[PDB]
Amino acid sequence: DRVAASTTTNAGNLVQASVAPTMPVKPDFKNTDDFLSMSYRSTTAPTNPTKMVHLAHGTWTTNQHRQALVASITLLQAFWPNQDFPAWGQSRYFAAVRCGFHIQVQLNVNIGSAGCLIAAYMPKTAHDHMNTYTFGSYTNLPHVLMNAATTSQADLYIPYVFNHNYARTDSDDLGGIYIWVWSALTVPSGSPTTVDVTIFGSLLDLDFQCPRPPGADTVIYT
Amino acid sequence: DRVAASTTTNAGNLVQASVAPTMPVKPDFKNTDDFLSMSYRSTTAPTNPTKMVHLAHGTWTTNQHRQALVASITLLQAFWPNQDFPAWGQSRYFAAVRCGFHIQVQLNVNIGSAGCLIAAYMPKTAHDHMNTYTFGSYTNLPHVLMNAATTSQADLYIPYVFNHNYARTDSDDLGGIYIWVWSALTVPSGSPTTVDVTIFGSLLDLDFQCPRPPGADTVIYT
Amino acid sequence: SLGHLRIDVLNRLTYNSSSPNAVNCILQIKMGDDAMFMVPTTSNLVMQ
Amino acid sequence: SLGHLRIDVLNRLTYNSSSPNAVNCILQIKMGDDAMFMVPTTSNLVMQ
Amino acid sequence: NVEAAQGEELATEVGLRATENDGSLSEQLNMSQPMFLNFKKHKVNIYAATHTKVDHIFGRAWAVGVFNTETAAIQKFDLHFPTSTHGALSRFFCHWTGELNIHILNVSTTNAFLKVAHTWFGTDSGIARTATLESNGTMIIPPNEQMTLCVPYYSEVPLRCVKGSDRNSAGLGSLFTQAVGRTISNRVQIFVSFRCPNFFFPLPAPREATSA
Repeated sequence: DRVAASTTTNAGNLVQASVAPTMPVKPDFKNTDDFLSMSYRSTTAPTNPTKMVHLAHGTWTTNQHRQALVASITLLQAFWPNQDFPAWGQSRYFAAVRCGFHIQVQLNVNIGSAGCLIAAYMPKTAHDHMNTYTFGSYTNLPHVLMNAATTSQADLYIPYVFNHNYARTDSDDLGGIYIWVWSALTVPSGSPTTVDVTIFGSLLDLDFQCPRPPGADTVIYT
Repeated sequence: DRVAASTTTNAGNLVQASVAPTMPVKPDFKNTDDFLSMSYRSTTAPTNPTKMVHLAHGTWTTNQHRQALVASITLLQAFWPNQDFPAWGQSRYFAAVRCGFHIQVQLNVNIGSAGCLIAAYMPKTAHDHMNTYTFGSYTNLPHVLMNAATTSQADLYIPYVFNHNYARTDSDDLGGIYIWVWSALTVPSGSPTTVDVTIFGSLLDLDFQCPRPPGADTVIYT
Repeated sequence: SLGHLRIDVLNRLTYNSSSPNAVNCILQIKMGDDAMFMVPTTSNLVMQ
Repeated sequence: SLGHLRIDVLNRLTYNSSSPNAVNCILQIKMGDDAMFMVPTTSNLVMQ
Repeated sequence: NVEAAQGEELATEVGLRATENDGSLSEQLNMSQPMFLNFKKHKVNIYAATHTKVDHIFGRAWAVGVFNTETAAIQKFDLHFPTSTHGALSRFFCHWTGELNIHILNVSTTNAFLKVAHTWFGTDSGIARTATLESNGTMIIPPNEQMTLCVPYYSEVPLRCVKGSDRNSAGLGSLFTQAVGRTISNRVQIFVSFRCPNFFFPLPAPREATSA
């Protein structure tokens, strides 16, 4: 009949006049199941939000000139805009993100077409103003050029880059990848005009902090 | 320009005609932030659903006789009936539960009252029928008696016990804790009549498996 | 049911003048490495 | 002036039926390995 | 397993504490604050120096008083402990002893020398000692110029108390000045900064006075 404390993750329990616990006869608390009824690895559940997901496809046609914008992605708000995405449910609690980013631009061009899209990365405080930047210089950014011919995929890794130490989930704070027309495509006839572009993203180095009520926004850095 | 494969958790990506990846100049991909803007441990997020939560309080008065039921908890459906609970968001994806259980029955009796409630544990296939069981024998179950006087808290640990190997989240499959009146309470005057009972639960040995669409149910064992 | 498999378009087929308009595809279920079968039993079917 | 660069045809573009008629090209000036800059000085331009 | 933790001995660590037994008030300083499964207590120094340390914080001076002086007559100017500034952080302590800097700033339209002298005892030591301030530690300040001169601690009371306004032992001093060189509109501004202060004994946090 003494003081018993109990602590799990955030919550904690300080009890007085405790009673010794009970357990069923011959208990076995080993978590894993052997033999296995599931082939998956038991670390799946926490790992799951890291899964790579289709993101914001766009359609790039003839008519669009240079400097035009094919598609747009707001980076940090991109992985859970809806309830459908895997990282949503667990991001609907914790209010901050230290996470790094992995985005793989998928593209398919029918052989015999020529032109280029550029996949760049613009952080938020940069993204605030397009009007300042010369177009010819966008290659200063972390980026990858994509040739129509002989490029299936463009793999670019983005480390966390932002002013404040931690960034708010529900906002745009990480900025986002914007895909621009480096040169117009050239189509011989007959060919399908629209060349579909799908930005197939991912996420790595998962982090969350600073609990909040499920639906409510909270200010942190400002 | 070769074959590049990419695999994270469940998803995987098989690319042809790949391009070597890019990264910003002098990248540092170390996840943690030193110095720290947050005192929390970075393992918080996956651990979070294990947090102990208030569960289904009940009110035990004079009038209720013996064998009466103070409060009822359906074990596995108990930790995420609503969106508010911490384990909900991450259980709204994965469809199976191997998890073990930790439940601490909280109770407060004004000194000078006498009586007992019993905290038992009934698995589902047992719970199907109350009518079969003699009351005087419920102590065969894994349980803890609770004396009115000199018991603050009752700590009982329940290992996973169920027919099928894995159990469905959204259902009652683990059965549940039911709290019964072992003897009527005896109140001198004046005293508050109602003695409030709150079952303050928790969860341990977290497990999830078998992905499903977010809102849809899926059969597994039956 | 063993569950759905869905096949959708990330990027539409891009056809050339020297290239076909639409392609024909085929699904095949290969049984796994570790797959056991159990407890033999008769069925009502004939010739199989 | 830093001097002309001229771009002329040795062999005309040969286009196929499945191939584009004319291609779009781009020049880029990358600064060299050893290139120093000297003696900083103001200018009349704004925002640059 | 990983998530859960248990008692019953260490419930002290999880934050249950009896306030009725505090030991000494300073014994609470040694107390290890409670922590759950996940919290990381780490002392992270962003700056090499510490702004929290007593030595550093009162290094920054603070402005007490401004007055123009058109008259060669000796000026009585009394120094209270700081109010309405970061100096008011010193309001937690009664007893204080240490030498203190005085930064005076001379502004003269017409060229004028001005003199500074400090006396811990007031105008009256029981005799009028203000007859001439030359002998009491005078330090002469050139026109349109300023100096850092610091005053040593001379007091018949080993410990000054911050709170009280009583001229005898309470104040941190009383400041004397006079202009020379037949001038007017010689304006001064004077700054007081402590050096290696010693603060003794605490007090509760003082009320903000709206009514004064």
